[PDB]
Amino acid sequence: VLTQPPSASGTPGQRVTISCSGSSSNIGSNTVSWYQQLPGTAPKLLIYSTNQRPSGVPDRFSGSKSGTSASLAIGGLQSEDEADYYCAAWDDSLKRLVVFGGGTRLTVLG
Amino acid sequence: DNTTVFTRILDRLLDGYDNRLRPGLGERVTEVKTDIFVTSF
Amino acid sequence: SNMSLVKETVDRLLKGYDIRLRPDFGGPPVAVGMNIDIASIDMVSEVNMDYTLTMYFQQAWRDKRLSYNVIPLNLTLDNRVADQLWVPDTYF
Amino acid sequence: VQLVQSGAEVKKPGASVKVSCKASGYTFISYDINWVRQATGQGLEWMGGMDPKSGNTGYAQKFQGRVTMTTNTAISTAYMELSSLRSEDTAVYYCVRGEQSYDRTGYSDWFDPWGQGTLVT
Ligand SMILES: *[C@@H]1O[C@H](CO)[C@@H](O[C@@H]2O[C@H](CO)[C@@H](O)[C@H](O)[C@H]2NC(C)=O)[C@H](O)[C@H]1NC(C)=O
Repeated sequence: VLTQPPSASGTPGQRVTISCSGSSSNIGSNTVSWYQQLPGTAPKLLIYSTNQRPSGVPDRFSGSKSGTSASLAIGGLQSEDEADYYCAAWDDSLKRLVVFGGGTRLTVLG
Repeated sequence: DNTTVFTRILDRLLDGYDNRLRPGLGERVTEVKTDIFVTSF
Repeated sequence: SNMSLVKETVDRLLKGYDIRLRPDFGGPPVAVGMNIDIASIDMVSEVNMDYTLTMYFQQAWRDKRLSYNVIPLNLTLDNRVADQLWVPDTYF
Repeated sequence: VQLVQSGAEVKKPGASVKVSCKASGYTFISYDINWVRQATGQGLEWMGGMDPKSGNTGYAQKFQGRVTMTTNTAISTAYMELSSLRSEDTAVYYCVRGEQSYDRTGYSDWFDPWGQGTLVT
């Protein structure tokens, strides 16, 4: 199911966090990975293996995982951080299964 | 007192467990998902 | 249930079991049947006058103390229980 | 790398659809293609996956008997065959190369390159 807040609010310069929750079979056992999706384009990888960050994403973004929940901290929030953020988590119920979160519409107050 | 709950769980986890009987001894068949990482051949 | 049912079955079998006594201690001899699945004969060394062989050495006997009726299925127990039973003192 | 996919399709309910993306920039066999749906009004939904090196698929529970993800190693192009269309199957179907990293302490998987590619019914 990977429930996460339907949307989030933030004004520039304030650290804000997106959080996702799931059972022990998907986020408890495996590693989450967050996917940004700027409006009007296709989603692109943001965070993989819950900490690491691909070549291109600023240190501005970070990920974390506590037990059965994962959190995406967007520090130094800027205007171009307005998008939908999804989290995926390979689940062990079947031999191949992932679960995408509902998505979180992050706006930039102002 | 975060340690109290951890120790309680660890002590209670093994109450009545018979380690001579595989899980699902008569109900199911134990599926074991194996995996190997060969550090050096 | 089934799992517990068997748990009490095995516990009852092992409670009051004297490992020091062979099957039918006061009675007729116990008959042990043996198999060998020779997995490999590795090295036949003429200098050491020896050879090496890996095998699956199996024995089978009757232990009326280890009899149960309340389940039909063939029981397979964790090897650590072989310490609590009587096993023949075979040696090569 | 990059995953160039097919153009938009329009079909009426019940007509099987065809969507394909040719993998360019890497050994198409090493990594396994995964398909993802994204309804315009809602978030992403995992369609299924399949390893090209074998051909074994892992379709989601909710498309167990409707999807056929085959592949062609020669052209390095992988495609699905969604059938029994309804009004609710309108969405943009992305194909995502699933990268993986295995080591001492288990697996960690992610969808690296992604693509594009719409469909309406
Ligand atoms: C316990 O193990 C014995 C030995 O393998 C099983 O005996 C076999 O049972 C099948 C029928 O289910 C026969 O066709 C075989 O000929 C039997 N073999 C021998 C050597 O007796 C037995 O089925 C297992 N379970 C029970 C409840 O006895």
